[PDB]
Amino acid sequence: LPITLQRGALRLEPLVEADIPELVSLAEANREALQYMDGPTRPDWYRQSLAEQREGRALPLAVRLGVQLVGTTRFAEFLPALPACEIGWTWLDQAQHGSGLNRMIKYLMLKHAFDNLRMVRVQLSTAASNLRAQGAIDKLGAQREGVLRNHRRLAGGRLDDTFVYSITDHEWPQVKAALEASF
Amino acid sequence: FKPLPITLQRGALRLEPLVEADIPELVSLAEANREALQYMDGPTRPDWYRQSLAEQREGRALPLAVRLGVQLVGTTRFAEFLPALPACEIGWTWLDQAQHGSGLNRMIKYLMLKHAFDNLRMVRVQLSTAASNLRAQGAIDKLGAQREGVLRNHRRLAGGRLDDTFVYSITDHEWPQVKAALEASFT
Ligand SMILES: CC(C)(COP(=O)(O)OP(=O)(O)OC[C@H]1O[C@@H](n2cnc3c(N)ncnc32)[C@H](O)[C@@H]1OP(=O)(O)O)[C@@H](O)C(=O)NCCC(=O)NCCS
Ligand SMILES: CC(C)(COP(=O)(O)OP(=O)(O)OC[C@H]1O[C@@H](n2cnc3c(N)ncnc32)[C@H](O)[C@@H]1OP(=O)(O)O)[C@@H](O)C(=O)NCCC(=O)NCCS
Repeated sequence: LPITLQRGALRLEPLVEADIPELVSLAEANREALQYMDGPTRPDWYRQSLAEQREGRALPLAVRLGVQLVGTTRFAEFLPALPACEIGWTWLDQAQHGSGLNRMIKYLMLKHAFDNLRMVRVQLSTAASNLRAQGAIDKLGAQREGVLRNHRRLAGGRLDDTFVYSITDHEWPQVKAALEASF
Repeated sequence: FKPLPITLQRGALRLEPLVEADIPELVSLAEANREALQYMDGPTRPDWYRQSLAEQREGRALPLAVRLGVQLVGTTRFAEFLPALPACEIGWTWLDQAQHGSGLNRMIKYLMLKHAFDNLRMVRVQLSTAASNLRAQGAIDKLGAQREGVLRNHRRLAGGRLDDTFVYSITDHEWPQVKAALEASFT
């Protein structure tokens, strides 16, 4: 079920059709930053996430900081029987990199997955080539679970492997603690 | 990317698209094999089968009935399509116990892999099973798939226990050697 997540001027709100033109314009200005992701520069990647939201299979979000739309992120790949999900499909306008915005977003999202939704597992994933997102996943305290070969494309169409990580419900108290103490 | 509902065949073996008509018969057979199926979540209830047909109605699965001449002997599936690649998983396989150790599992994956790589032009086929499911890990190892990771709290077993998942793959580059080995094991 759709949620708005907020801390002060930071709002994560369900993605809507009206957000798409601006996200595509914002992604063009960040074209090079988005090089390890396939889709975010095209409307179909956003429309796909809203299709899935309708089918109860994703919760995509618009990231707003004050008045300004600064990116997007998503819960998806639900495993209802566990429950489990993945958090990802995140990009942020590059003025926000290094700011702590990503850590805060991930803290609000994990806190929802574990404290409210009762997830037993949360997966995070990124391209083998994406050294920045890897560092950022590390900093969360997610543990690497695997390397999936020939599992993705980069923005220019090149094939890449995926690094897969997770946080389990047992690890979450210490993950929560560690993040909160970095604020 | 549009995988269509194909029949695969080798001699008296056919893999034919699963239909609703198959499900009563599959459910009774799985019940007969209840304990062999204990590492899988759901194959003894009709809903597991309709869920696959529903996914198929969406272009998200290709569920299959396994037949030896006219005998129904189990089920298997292509699913988790990654259209941009293209890639999929081959899985959700169970055979009747009389066929355990007959080489039927291997011939089934051989037909499926040939179709994935040779017809659908996939760059990756994934296989996965419970961390507890040693026999399946053996058959996967035997196919020539390389283990890629262990995913924690990633599944439930037949009685609802949480288990991890071992994840494997065969890439398009490994396929020829895998094919060669499979072909040699049959012949
Ligand atoms: C992935 C993303 C959301 C992470 O947010 P971020 O604010 O940049 O992340 P952080 O700065 O908090 O963490 C990145 C860490 O990796 C390290 N790092 C940054 N660039 C690096 C590089 N090229 N090589 C190795 N390490 C690098 C940094 O040192 C930093 O850690 P530090 O604080 O100890 O120095 C963001 O960078 C982004 O939107 N990228 C563009 C789109 C994308 O690739 N999406 C991610 C796919 S999941
Ligand atoms: C999984 C299944 C389809 C495999 O077919 P199979 O005929 O049983 O497999 P094979 O005999 O070809 O391979 C089993 C391999 O596991 C290993 N092995 C055999 N028995 C084992 C055991 N009980 N414990 C650990 N390893 C074992 C060996 O490598 C063996 O190969 P071998 O012929 O060299 O001895 C079948 O067991 C089945 O339908 N099981 C129930 C459903 C299920 O668990 N689904 C699998 C989901 S991926």
